[PDB]
Amino acid sequence: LATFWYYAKVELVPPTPAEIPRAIQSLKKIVNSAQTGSFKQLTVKEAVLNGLVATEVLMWFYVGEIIGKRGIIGYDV
Amino acid sequence: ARAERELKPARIYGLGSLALYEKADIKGPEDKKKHLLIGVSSDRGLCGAIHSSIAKQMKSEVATLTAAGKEVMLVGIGDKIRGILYRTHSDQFLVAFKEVGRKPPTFGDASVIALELLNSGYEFDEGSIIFNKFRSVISYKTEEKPIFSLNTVASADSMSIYDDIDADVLQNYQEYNLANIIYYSLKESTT
Amino acid sequence: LQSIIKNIWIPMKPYYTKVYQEIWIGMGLMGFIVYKIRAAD
Amino acid sequence: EVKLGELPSWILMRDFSPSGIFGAFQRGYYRYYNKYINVKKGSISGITMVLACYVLFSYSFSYKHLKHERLRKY
Amino acid sequence: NLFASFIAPTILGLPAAVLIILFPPLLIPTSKYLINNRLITTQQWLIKLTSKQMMTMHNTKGRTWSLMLVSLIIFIATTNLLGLLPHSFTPTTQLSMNLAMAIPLWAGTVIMGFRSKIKNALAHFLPQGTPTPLIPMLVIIETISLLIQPMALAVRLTANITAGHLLMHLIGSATLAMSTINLPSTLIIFTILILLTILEIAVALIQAYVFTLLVSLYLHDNT
Amino acid sequence: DIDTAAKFIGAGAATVGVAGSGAGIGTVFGSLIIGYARNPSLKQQLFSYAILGFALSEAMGLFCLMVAFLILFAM
Amino acid sequence: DIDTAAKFIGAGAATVGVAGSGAGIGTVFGSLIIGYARNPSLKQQLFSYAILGFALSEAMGLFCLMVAFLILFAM
Amino acid sequence: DIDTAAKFIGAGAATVGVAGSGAGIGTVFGSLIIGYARNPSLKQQLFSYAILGFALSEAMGLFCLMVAFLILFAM
Amino acid sequence: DIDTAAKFIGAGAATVGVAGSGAGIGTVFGSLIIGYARNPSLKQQLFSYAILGFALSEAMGLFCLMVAFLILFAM
Amino acid sequence: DIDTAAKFIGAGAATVGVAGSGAGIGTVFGSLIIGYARNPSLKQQLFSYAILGFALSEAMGLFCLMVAFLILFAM
Amino acid sequence: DIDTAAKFIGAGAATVGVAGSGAGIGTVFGSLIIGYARNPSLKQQLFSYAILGFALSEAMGLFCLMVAFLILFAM
Amino acid sequence: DIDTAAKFIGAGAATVGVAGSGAGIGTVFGSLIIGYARNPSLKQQLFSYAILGFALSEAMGLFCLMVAFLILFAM
Amino acid sequence: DIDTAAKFIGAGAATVGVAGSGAGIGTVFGSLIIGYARNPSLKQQLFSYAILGFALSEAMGLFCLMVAFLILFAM
Amino acid sequence: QMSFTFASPTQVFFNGANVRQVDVPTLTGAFGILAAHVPTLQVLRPGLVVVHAEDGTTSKYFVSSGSIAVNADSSVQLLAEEAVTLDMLDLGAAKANLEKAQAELVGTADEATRAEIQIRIEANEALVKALE
Amino acid sequence: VAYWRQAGLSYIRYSQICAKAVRDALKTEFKANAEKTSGSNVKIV
Amino acid sequence: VPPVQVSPLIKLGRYSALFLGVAYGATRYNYLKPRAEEERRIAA
Amino acid sequence: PPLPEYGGKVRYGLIPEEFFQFLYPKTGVTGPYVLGTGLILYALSKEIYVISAETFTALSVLGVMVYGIKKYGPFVADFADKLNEQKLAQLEEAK
Amino acid sequence: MPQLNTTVWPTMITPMLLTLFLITQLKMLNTNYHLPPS
Amino acid sequence: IPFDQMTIEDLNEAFPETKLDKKKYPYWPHQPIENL
Repeated sequence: LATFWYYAKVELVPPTPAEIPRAIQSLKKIVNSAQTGSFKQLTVKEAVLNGLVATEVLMWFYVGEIIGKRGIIGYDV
Repeated sequence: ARAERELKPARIYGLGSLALYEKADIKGPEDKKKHLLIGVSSDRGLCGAIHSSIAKQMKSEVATLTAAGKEVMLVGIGDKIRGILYRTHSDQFLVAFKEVGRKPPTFGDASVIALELLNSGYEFDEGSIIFNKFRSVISYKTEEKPIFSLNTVASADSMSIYDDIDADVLQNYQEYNLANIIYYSLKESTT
Repeated sequence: LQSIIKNIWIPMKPYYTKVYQEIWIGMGLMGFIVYKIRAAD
Repeated sequence: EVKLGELPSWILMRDFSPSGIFGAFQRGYYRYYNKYINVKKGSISGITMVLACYVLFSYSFSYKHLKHERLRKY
Repeated sequence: NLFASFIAPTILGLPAAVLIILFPPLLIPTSKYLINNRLITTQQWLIKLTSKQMMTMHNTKGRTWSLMLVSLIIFIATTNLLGLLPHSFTPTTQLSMNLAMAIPLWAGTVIMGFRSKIKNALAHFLPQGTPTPLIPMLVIIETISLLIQPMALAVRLTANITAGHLLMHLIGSATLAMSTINLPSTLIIFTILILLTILEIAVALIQAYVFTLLVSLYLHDNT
Repeated sequence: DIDTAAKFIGAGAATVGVAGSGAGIGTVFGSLIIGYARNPSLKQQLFSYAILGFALSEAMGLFCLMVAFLILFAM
Repeated sequence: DIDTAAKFIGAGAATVGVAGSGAGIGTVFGSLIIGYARNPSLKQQLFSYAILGFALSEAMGLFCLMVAFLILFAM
Repeated sequence: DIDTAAKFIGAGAATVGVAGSGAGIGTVFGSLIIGYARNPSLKQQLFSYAILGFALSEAMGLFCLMVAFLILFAM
Repeated sequence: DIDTAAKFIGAGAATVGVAGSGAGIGTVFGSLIIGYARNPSLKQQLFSYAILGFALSEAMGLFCLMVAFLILFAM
Repeated sequence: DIDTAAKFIGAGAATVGVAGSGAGIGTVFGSLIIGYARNPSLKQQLFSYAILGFALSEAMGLFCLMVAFLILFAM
Repeated sequence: DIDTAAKFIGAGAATVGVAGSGAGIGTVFGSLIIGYARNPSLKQQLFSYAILGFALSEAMGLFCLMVAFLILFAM
Repeated sequence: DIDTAAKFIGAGAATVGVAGSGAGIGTVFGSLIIGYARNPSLKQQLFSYAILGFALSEAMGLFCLMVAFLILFAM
Repeated sequence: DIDTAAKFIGAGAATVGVAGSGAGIGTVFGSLIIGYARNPSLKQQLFSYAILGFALSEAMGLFCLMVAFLILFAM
Repeated sequence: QMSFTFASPTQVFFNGANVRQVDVPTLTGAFGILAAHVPTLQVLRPGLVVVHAEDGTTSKYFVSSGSIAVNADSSVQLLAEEAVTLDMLDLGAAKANLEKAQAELVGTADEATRAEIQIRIEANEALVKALE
Repeated sequence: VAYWRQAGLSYIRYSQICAKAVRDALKTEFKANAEKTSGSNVKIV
Repeated sequence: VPPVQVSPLIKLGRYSALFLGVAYGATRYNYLKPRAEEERRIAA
Repeated sequence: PPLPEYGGKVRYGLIPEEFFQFLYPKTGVTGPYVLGTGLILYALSKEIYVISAETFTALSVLGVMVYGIKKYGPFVADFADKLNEQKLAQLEEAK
Repeated sequence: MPQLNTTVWPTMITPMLLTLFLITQLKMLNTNYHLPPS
Repeated sequence: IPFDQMTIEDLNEAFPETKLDKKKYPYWPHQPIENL
């Protein structure tokens, strides 16, 4: 009912223009790990967790595609 | 004393047994030849005019039926009636019973009497029972009730309105009512 | 050959040897019928 | 066990024999059974999860017939 | 197109029908314990009730088939029940499995009735009080009946379950084609589909019990 | 074309088979009436049996309609 | 044309299926008569059941008529 | 012409459907006989129910005849 | 010619509809037997009802034969 | 000769109508069994009624056969 | 030839008429069961009546088969 | 070819005749239920009669199937 | 082509034969209702018999459907 | 409209009472009687007897044998030889006597004695089934 | 016609056996009094 | 239960991917519409 | 060995609380739910889950299953428990 | 009708026998009902 | 041992009456169906 918005105001909100430095900080962390090749230390539990978050943002992209074509089931044309 | 207390439910039950033949109005066959006559009394004496009344009614009805050619068979529930009737009426006699009066009559007594009336090979075309209907501590009256055979109840016209009726259910009902009327007579004659 | 015929064949022996014998004859008949079907097809 | 190990030789270290994979499936079955079914005051969810995985497996092999009833064309 | 749910399922080229037929026993765990969880409790209760409802009429020789008949009813019931799940393959819709379940059991029954019992076995082809001028005909009857008992078994499963399933499919299609048209009619068709699903559950259970009871009656006729 | 024509004819034929389920439902509910007139205290249970019978009888009828449409549209 | 001809034939065929609902209604109301003759005090309730049975039986019949018209006009 | 021919065939087919109303009327009046033999005092009321049943059964039959003529003359 | 042929076919079809009146007469007289075995004193009245039922059942049958001849000779 | 062909078809159709008399004779004699099991003393009279019913039921059946031959030979 | 096919069709049609004798035999033996459950002492006599009924019912059925073969081989 | 076509049609027709044996088996086992509810002590003997009836009814049905195949394969 | 057309017609015809199993199931469960209203203590056993009857009746019906598909797909 | 009379050789349960329904275990099956029920007369077998009073309450008794008569004036007479309220019976004695009677049945060989054994058997079976 | 009628019994005997079996299944709190109120003492001569 | 603020990289990825998805959906819609209509016309 | 008294805490009878408590650290509470919603939308948009008659048969069987559970779940549960307690009482009585 | 495709017929016959006659019966044999105590 | 950690074999050891007579009845359910 109304608890969904109670949580969404925390986590389902656009990122404020103040926290993008921390976003690119985490991005530079992960690209440093890719540069050194140290991602082998990440035990596969956290690797699976990161893969799940990646599929989550990929589903976000796909919901963007389905809202950007004004149709749910495939391309209406 | 106690019999006047045990009579009320016995009266209700016995008269409820005979409510059918009163509502359906079974009239009995006035053309048949075989007749059964049960007389209810006790084994004890000093009763006054009980056994004398029962014997007088049994003798009168035996005479009235034999005058019409009907072959009568007699039954006496009690030793007094058998003793009073055995001399003058010995050829006309089927079964007698004993040990009545010392203990109050129960439905076991009636079930017995009915059984040994049915396992006798005497298919009676009709019957009567003679007892002493109790009216008050001073007054009683020798009354008589009918006993219909299977063919009387089955061949009656007014029995056409009754349902799921065949010869088997009528046989069972007639046997149970023989027991019921014997029990009713036994409960009325002990007062 | 251990724990197979210990858990699969010992309990089923009284049934596979004496009780289901006519069942085995019927299975032979069924295989014969299925083969005669799949032949003419 | 996995979710803790980070070595690819583990993939070779495992017993890929008939008895090996048989014991693996049996261990998984007994783990599931003891976690969800082999408990007093148990739930129906321990069976509904199996039924849901079975419906997924059923939709898997029926996709080769279900891709011929596609609504769109792309 | 329409019968794509009765075609032998293949996943990655392998005959998944093997796994689909091997699954139903996986839903009946067993335990050496004396007091165990709710699933095995209810399942043991149901197995006892079924054994009592089926095996009571038999003599001591017929009650040796108790394992076989309880196993048969459990297998057929679980297969028919799992067959109601979406996109599932129901191996009792196949004439193969039903024929291979019906011919062996009926044939073993009649063979165990002919091995011993042979005089009473040949006598059962004639009712007791049959009149003389009707003796011969009423012999050519029974045998053909006795010859169509296995068929009538297998078909009675197949042609039932299949039909049921196909029905639930066709009506379903209706709902789909009715989605973009009158909505109250869509809801009415969907309620029809729900009632039909309930009927199909009842028919799955009843068909299992029917197959098992007919095999049991054949067995009692020869024991 | 002869295919559409015979599809119509076969649909009508397969539809004829609903008469038996009509008669069966009639018999089921008439017997229900009789059995309830005999032992009304069992009413609920009787009704249960009635429903079961109905479900099966009309089931057969629906099978007929199945074939009817299976000839009219699916071919 | 053969399509109209077979439409007539299939309409007649599908119409044949009303005989079963006729017989079912006959059975329902005959049983109602019998059950009311045994326990008239339940009359109203009996009639209720009768109506229910009728509704279902004729329902099947109407289904038949459905197919009849579905072949006669809708095609 | 094929239209007249199939009109004859479909009229015969639709006419076949009077058998069910024949059987239903038979059942209704047989049950009436039985129920009157059981409780003759309800005779009149029983007859009433009988009539009702008849009216419905033959109604279905007339529907069949309807379609028969609807194919034989109205087309 | 196709008209005579379909006239034969439709006459046979419309004739099929006498089966229901056969079954209805069977039911009527069987119920008459039962009800007379139950209350023979009502015999005459029972027979009366029987006749009535028969008259109606066979009536339907005759209607069928009507259509049969109406297709065989009147057209 | 489409005429001979349709004569065969219509003869078969008109022959179909003996099923109702078969069922009616079955019902008559089953009811006779029941009514005799109830009141065996009326046996003879019951049998009489049975015969009557049979005579009428099979009569209808013969009518069907009539039409069958009336299409097979008389035309 | 149309004359060599219509024989097949008419044989099938005339064969349809065995359903009534099937139903009649079913009714006869069911009533026999009921009447024997009522009065088992009459068993033999009951069975006699049963046989008679059967003989007549199946007789009608055989008549149907008669016509079937009379169209299939004798023509 | 017309021969194969009419073979299909006649096979379907001859198959129609199993409805009567279906109804007869239904009647037999329903009567068995009733007669066992009346006198359960005769159960075994009752079942015997039931089997007999079944054997005959389905026999007729098989005869129908006979003709069906006799037209479908043997010709 | 005439083969597909007659396959449709024969499938519809063979499907017609489910009416008898519909009526038989109706009769079985109606008798079950009656016999349970008479002797409810035998309920379970009665139900057993009912199931048996059902199994056989619907069996015949399935046979009909068998032939239906045997003409519709297997040829 | 229905005047009930339920009685025993020594006890009167009802007497001209106005009840709405009465269930009885007739030798030819069970049935429930209401007002204006078709007139009938039957003999009973061991079983329950449920009497529904107009207030919607049900009294349950157990009758061994006797007779029932529904009359044209909606007057019902139910006379039982031994009528006992349910709480006066116990299940263990019923089951034990049933087992004894079954044993004596498998043991006996004479026809009439076997019939009496069977009668007592069914009596005890109805006892157990009616109790619980 | 029940089985015991074929055996030669009578509804008096059936009723006796049934009432006896119902009296035996009484709890001992009532069994003595119920056997007393329903016993038989008559003797045939 | 107290909610938890998602890491900023995850939210930025979410919303950037969402906007890229809207853009890609519009682009492919406009790209497929002409060929779709042309094949619909050429089929007849 | 005695049996534990409770199972695995499955939400909606399909997903155990392990998944939600494992995804809670990085994506909060609505994380798993929005992941599932995105998965469903991507499935029924890219024609991974084709819509057909099986869709509505699936909805009907799922509705019947959920209704049967929600209706006769307490009955079956306390019935199994009562069977166990009856057996335990009988056994302890025989001790 | 795919039910008449006699090519995949063994694939249906073989596991059923492995399931109806061995596995399910081996699970039934482990369903033992002991005698009630005194 | 409490009755919730006891095996049917352990119960047969504690109460030798509860054993199933695998000699008079070798086939499942190792006992007559009425006692089941």
